[PDB]
Amino acid sequence: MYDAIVVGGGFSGLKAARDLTNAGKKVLLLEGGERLGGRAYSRESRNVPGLRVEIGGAYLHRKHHPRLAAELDRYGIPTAAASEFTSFRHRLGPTAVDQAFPIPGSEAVAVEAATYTLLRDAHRIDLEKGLENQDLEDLDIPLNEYVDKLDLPPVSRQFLLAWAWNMLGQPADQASALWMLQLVAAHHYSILGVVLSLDEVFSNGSADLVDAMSQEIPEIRLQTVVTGIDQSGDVVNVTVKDGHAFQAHSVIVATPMNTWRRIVFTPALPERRRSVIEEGHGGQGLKILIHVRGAEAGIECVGDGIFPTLYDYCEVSESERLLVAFTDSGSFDPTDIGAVKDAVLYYLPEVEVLGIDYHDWIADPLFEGPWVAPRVGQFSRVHKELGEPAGRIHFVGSDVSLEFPGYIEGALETAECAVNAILHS
Amino acid sequence: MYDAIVVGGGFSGLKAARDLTNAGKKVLLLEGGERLGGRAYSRESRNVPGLRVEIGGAYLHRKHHPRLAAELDRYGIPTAAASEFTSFRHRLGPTAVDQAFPIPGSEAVAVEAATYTLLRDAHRIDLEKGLENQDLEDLDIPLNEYVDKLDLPPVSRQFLLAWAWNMLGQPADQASALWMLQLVAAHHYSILGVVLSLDEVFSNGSADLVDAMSQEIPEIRLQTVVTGIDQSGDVVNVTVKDGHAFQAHSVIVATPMNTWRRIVFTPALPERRRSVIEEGHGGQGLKILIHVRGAEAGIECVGDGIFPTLYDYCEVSESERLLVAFTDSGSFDPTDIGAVKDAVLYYLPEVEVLGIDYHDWIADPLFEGPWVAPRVGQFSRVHKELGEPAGRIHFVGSDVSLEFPGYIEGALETAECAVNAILHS
Ligand SMILES: Cc1cc2nc3c(=O)[nH]c(=O)nc-3n(C[C@H](O)[C@H](O)[C@H](O)COP(=O)(O)OP(=O)(O)OC[C@H]3O[C@@H](n4cnc5c(N)ncnc54)[C@H](O)[C@@H]3O)c2cc1C
Ligand SMILES: Cc1cc2nc3c(=O)[nH]c(=O)nc-3n(C[C@H](O)[C@H](O)[C@H](O)COP(=O)(O)OP(=O)(O)OC[C@H]3O[C@@H](n4cnc5c(N)ncnc54)[C@H](O)[C@@H]3O)c2cc1C
Ligand SMILES: NCCc1c[nH]c2ccc(O)cc12
Ligand SMILES: NCCc1c[nH]c2ccc(O)cc12
Repeated sequence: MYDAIVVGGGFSGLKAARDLTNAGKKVLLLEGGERLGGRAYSRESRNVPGLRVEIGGAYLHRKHHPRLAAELDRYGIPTAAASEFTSFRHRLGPTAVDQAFPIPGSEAVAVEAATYTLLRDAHRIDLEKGLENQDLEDLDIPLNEYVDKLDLPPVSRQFLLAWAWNMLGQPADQASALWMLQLVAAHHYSILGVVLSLDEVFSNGSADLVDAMSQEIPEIRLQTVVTGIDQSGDVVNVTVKDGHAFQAHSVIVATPMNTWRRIVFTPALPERRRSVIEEGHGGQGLKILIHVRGAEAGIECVGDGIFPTLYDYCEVSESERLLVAFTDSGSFDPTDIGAVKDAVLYYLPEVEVLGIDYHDWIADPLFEGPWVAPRVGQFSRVHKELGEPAGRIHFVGSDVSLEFPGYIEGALETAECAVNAILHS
Repeated sequence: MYDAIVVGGGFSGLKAARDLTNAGKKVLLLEGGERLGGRAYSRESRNVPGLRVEIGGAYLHRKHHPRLAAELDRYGIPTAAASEFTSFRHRLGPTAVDQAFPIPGSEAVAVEAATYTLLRDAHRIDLEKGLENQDLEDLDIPLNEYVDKLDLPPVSRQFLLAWAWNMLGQPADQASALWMLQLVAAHHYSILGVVLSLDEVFSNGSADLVDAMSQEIPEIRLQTVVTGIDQSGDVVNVTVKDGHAFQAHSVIVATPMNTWRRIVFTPALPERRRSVIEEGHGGQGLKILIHVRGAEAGIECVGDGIFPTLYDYCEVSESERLLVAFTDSGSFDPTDIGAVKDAVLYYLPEVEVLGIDYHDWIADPLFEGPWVAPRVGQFSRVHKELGEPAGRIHFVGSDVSLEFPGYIEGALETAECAVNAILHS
């Protein structure tokens, strides 16, 4: 038996396991898949043999992500500027200006006013309290109705919605306005900063950091899928798909929220949590890497397309590139390459699609989801509690960060908190 | 004796006199100068024989100034676009961009945040209540300290201050932050709109409208300076510099605030008002028309100069133009043409100054002031009351508008209110 079993070897699980280990605890990390890193996933391109791509989370920003910054600095891991945008090919109507901030002067007054409203509303959110504990139900409504009430003129309206679609991985009619304001709050109460935090990448991929952290963890078992967590007795018993149980004083669940429903907890989790857990969050972020010919470097496209955003990812050769598109998986089928072509050509009619690459996060039984975004109505009923212990079982991860959900920083933040709690208990 | 004597033949006095007349009242208008219009003053250029210039207030904006819009529409008076700016020659440092909105992307986050703060603060102001009745003393502090607390980076900082200097006619250390927020409030809670309201001019000058209104006023006496207003008896007695008194049931003071102290009121005005009246407001707006050679059309310059703003006014010929500069009269001497040259050449080193033209509003005994701006501490002690009746004596004018002070619209607004009050009393 161990002092702690950690379930899940994403960044959250890795940090917790590492830190408990370094604190002198006896730790086992159980990871259900064949790799470490979780929703941080670097691997070879499907389209471009020999080329390493990030298929999940990729971007960071040092001033918004100090814990992550500290990890990079600790292991001497190199970062690079995200691809600079020098060419703008928006679809935001005839009045839009082709630069990164495409709002024209005729919309300036409207944007001023919306800026006040958005930030006023965001400033209602105290990041420590939880979205259910703050009288915020009035904001937990579909994003499209919230945005309809701002009544923005066409460019700023569509610009806002496009980025929101990108960032939440939901169409406007399914996103919650409250969660959008939560992201704004998380970025130091900045709308702009939500997008500006696409600031740096890992020079050699996220696996750099995954590997650095894992090297400090002495006991890891891959291909070990947890099916049961039973704290009915004096010591927690952790059951496993094809294997003998493991035992520990504490257990940290560092798996994705939408997988929790596939574990049998004994006794059952507190009843306030159960229906959100059963239903899962609503995130449907879909990130497509698109192999192209005929695109020049440095393109950014934002607009009203089925791809709200389409922009430069990497140079493949002198004629060839990867672009990245964001949409959602409920609205778009990535295996329909004709559809992909239509979506690309909308913005970029000179561009030939050679190929697409993506990971089906939703179909992956170890995830059942990309990054977190709540269904409408969900987080103003229960949010904070999802990330709180039940007895000796801790819940961590990006999905449950109050401070930085949906980002790697939130994985690190939640782990830090569980670690500290254990070292006192 | 009359139903009403109106003292002052600016736009306020003219409206009141006209409207009372049309309501069937017996009205006398007493104007101390040789002309009607007051701080709206079109006349021939001192520099350019044959050329008509506005030496006082010139600009309007129809959506912020509905009463003025109604006057123009009533008399069929034509307006034109203010001179469009197509060339930008700012002095806001090396990071500024040469367009009308010169803030660079690196300052965007800071501007976002300041935008929230400025508008939050402005939104404390209810325009009907008066600046003394709203618990706003904390904002009534020098503008430079208010702006120091926003802690803006260099371009947006200096851009804000320059326009504030323009608009208030005070240097930052003497302007009140509260009054700046009042202007923001007056423009539908818009910072931007303060500047955007420089939207149209009178095609043929303000005298167009002055003349139209005066034609509807049957009794006017020019060169008639009021020295005394005595409501001790049943009927008000109005004494006059070199002349027989006049009598009326009501009297409307439509002279500038800073002239009130040169009238003997009997009985004395309510004592809360008296010290502000004695001291006068702090406005020192200085508008200089500058005759130039070597300037191309469409120039706008904003910066850190002794002239915060310098921009295109009118074409004089193919080589010659008028520019307009704003500063204040405490900081700059307009009769020092060498100084003028230095101020111009700062922004525009290719430009030869031929001549300057201005009116000394401060030295003019019928004004003792350009447009209103309070001294620090003044309007959060007494503001609303300055524009309220004392007995049968009414006080009107731009200077005392709660809704649009410092503008022609406020003259019209205050008059409307006095008229209505009289027609009921
Ligand atoms: C398309 C996409 C793009 C993204 N882009 C960014 C970005 O740009 N910047 C950013 O900061 N973040 C990004 N993210 C968000 C970020 O990657 C994740 O929020 C984060 O990595 C989650 O880490 P975690 O430790 O909470 O969980 P995960 O990384 O999901 O780790 C959970 C682990 O649990 C394992 N597991 C699941 N079930 C079991 C079981 N029963 N037993 C044992 N193990 C199990 C999984 O295999 C996995 O390794 C992105 C995510 C996606 C999906
Ligand atoms: C340089 C400058 C630029 C401006 N630019 C703009 C602008 O762009 N847009 C805008 O809307 N506004 C502008 N204004 C503000 C606007 O012009 C004034 O606020 C407005 O015209 C005031 O009108 P009023 O009727 O309140 O007073 P005034 O126009 O000042 O009229 C007062 C009248 O009282 C008379 N008078 C004084 N003492 C006596 C006495 N004892 N007896 C008899 N008569 C007396 C004066 O001769 C005068 O005719 C500007 C003002 C200045 C000074
Ligand atoms: N690598 C993908 C980065 C990314 C783009 N848009 C996003 C929105 C949310 C998020 O967590 C991450 C992202
Ligand atoms: N004609 C001058 C217009 C003008 C320029 N700046 C100003 C500031 C305040 C004001 O009332 C008027 C103005």
